[PDB]
Amino acid sequence: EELPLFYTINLIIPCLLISCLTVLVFYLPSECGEKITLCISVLLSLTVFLLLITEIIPSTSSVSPSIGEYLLFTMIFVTLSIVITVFVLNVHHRSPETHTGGGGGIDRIFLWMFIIVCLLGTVGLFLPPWLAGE
Repeated sequence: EELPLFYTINLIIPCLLISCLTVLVFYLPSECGEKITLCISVLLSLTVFLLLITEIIPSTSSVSPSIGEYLLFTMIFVTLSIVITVFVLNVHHRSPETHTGGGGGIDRIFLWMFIIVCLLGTVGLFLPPWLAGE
């Protein structure tokens, strides 16, 4: 009763700032400790925007919240991401197929994925008419 399309515009704005942010430090990591620095940064914002939503009270029902499904999906996604991204970069025991000539387009494709889920995920969640059935 007060969460129009705008709610998505205000949630998508930060979704990118926090997304690209993580990729930034991963692109040009000056210090080896910058990793943890970014992790804590996202937490502050995540907890900052979170409380805000609890102030407007978008849903005062018993259970089954509104954004509760979104904030959870993102937190869960970004979570497993930092886990795999850390391992994949921690060591490479196995490979997809290539062996020689590596380490060049992994950076460009890396950030390309984070943004690929941000848009795709958002759209797919909206469940448009063009992708509804026909």
